[PDB]
Amino acid sequence: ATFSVTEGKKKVPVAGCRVQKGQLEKQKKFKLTRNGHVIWKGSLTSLKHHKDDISIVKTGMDCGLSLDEDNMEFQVGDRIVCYEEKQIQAKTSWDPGF
Amino acid sequence: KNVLKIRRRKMNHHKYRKLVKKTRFLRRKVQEGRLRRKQIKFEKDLRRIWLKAGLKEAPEGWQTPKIYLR
RNA sequence: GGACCUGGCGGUGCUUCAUAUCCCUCUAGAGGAGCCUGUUCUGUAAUCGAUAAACCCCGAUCAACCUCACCACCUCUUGCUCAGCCU
RNA sequence: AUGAGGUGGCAAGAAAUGGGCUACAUUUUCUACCCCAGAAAACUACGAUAGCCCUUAUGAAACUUAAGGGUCGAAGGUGGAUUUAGCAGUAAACUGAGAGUAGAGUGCUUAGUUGAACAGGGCCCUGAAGCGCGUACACACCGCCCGUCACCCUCCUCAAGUAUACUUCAAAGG
RNA sequence: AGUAAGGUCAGCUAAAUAAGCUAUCGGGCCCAUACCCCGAAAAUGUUGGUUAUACCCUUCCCGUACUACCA
Ligand SMILES: *C(=O)[C@H](CCSC)NC=O
Ligand SMILES: [K+]
Ligand SMILES: [K+]
Ligand SMILES: [K+]
Ligand SMILES: [K+]
Ligand SMILES: [K+]
Ligand SMILES: [K+]
Ligand SMILES: [Mg+2]
Ligand SMILES: [Mg+2]
Ligand SMILES: [Mg+2]
Ligand SMILES: [Mg+2]
Ligand SMILES: [Mg+2]
Ligand SMILES: [Mg+2]
Ligand SMILES: [Mg+2]
Repeated sequence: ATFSVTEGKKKVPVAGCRVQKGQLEKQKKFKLTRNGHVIWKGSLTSLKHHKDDISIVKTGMDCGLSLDEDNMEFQVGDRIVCYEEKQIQAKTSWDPGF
Repeated sequence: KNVLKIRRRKMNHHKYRKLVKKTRFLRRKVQEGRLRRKQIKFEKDLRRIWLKAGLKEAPEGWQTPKIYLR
C-alpha cells in the first residue's frame, strides 16, 4: 500500500512493504524493481515502522519506505531489492604469458 | 597639455586604495606576525654579541625592550 | 611621449541669415476607412536587381502564352554564330 | 553542360508598411444646361474602379486582361504620435492627349482651363556663411576611450604548519 | 478533510463607468538600436438568485492560515 503522510507541510509518499526474504538495513543501499526493471538506485530518506524508527527490519516485518527522490512513483506491485556494496581490489587483466 | 599620464596613475591609486579596504583585516594579521619576527631577529643579533664576546648570559639587569610596539 | 599642421567634429561662441525654409505663421494634403499598387516578412517545386537621406507605380513609357532569366519533366551535342554562358 | 531547345506550371496572402485613387457629402447628390433651373437629402440618402453574375473587345487561348450592364449598398461620419509639397497664373480643383501593347495601369510623360491665402516676426531646433575657440577623433562622433565580472596563457608576491639543505663556531680556553 | 479569511489582464491598483501603470504586441521617432511618444490586445475565479452593476447571497474550483490525520 502507498500512503501520503503530511509532516512539516510536506506530502511524503510512503511505500508500505512486506519483507519476504532477508532483511532491510537503513545503511545498506537500495534499488527499486518494477516487474524485473530497475527503476531507482539510492538510499531511503526515512525508515519508519509502526510509528517507530527501526534500523533493521527482519523477515516478515512490515515497514513503510520513503525515498529521497520525489519523482519515483510507487505502485501496488513494485519490488525492492536491498544490497550491500563493498569495494574489491581489482587486478590487472593483462597476463604476460608466464 | 593633456592628463593622459595622470589618468593612468589616477586608476592605479584608486584600485590600490580599494584593495586595501577589502583586505584590511588580513593585512592587520600579517603585519602583526611580521613584527614578531622583526623583534625576534633583533633579540638574536644582541644575543650574538655577548655570545661572541665570551659571555654566557646577558649582562645583569638587562632586558631587551619591545621596540616594535604601539 | 612632447610640440605643431591640416581636416573633420563639437548637446562650441559672436554676428548675420534662411522665403516655401530651420521653427512659428498661410493653403491643400498623409497617417484613420475601402480599393489600386510596390516592398518586406511568411508561403510555394518555382527568378534577379534597387533597398537611410540618394530604395519602395524604382529597372518596367509595364509579366495571360511570348516576354523569361525561374521550377518540374523530356530531349540535343562543333551546337543561329570560325561556338556558347542572364555563371 | 553553369550551354541550347521543347511541354506544363507558379508568381499567393495570417500580417506589417510606403505611395496613390476614391470617399465620408450640402461650397453636396442626380438630371437639363454649360453657369438666372427643377428635384434629392440618412437604415431604398452620400459612398466601391471591390465582390458576385452575364455580355462584349483583343487574342490561337481570358473565372482570369480591359470596357460596359445588372445585382449588391460594407467600412467610413474627417483621422494618434508624427509628417509632405508649394511664393502666382503657383498650390488646389477640373478636363484632354500621347508613348508603349495584339490587348492591358487608379501609373508615367505632357497640353490647357478656372483660380487662391500668408508673406510678417523671431533666433532652440534642421542648415548655411564669415570671424573665432577647443579637440586623446583621422575607418574621422555610427569617432575615440575607462572600470567591474570569464575561459586560456605568462610572471611575481604574501603566507599557516612542516620538511630538507646550506652557512657559522676552536680567530677559544684550561 | 475540517475551520477562518479569501479570489481582478500576465502582474498590480481603482472603479463597477470596467479604467490606469507595468509585462506583451505593432507603429512612430533615429543612421540605426535603446529610451521616449502613439495604438491595440488582455477581465470582475464559477452557478444561478440578487440588485444600476457584483462589491450582496449561493454553488463549485483553487490557494492562503491553522488543525485533525496518516509509515
Ligand atoms: C506501517 O505502519 C506499516 C504498513 C504495512 S502495509 C502491509 N506497518 C507496520 O509498521
Ligand atoms: K579644427
Ligand atoms: K486623410
Ligand atoms: K488611408
Ligand atoms: K495614401
Ligand atoms: K459621385
Ligand atoms: K570590459
Ligand atoms: Mg593601471
Ligand atoms: Mg521584389
Ligand atoms: Mg512557357
Ligand atoms: Mg540560363
Ligand atoms: Mg443609394
Ligand atoms: Mg460595379
Ligand atoms: Mg505583346
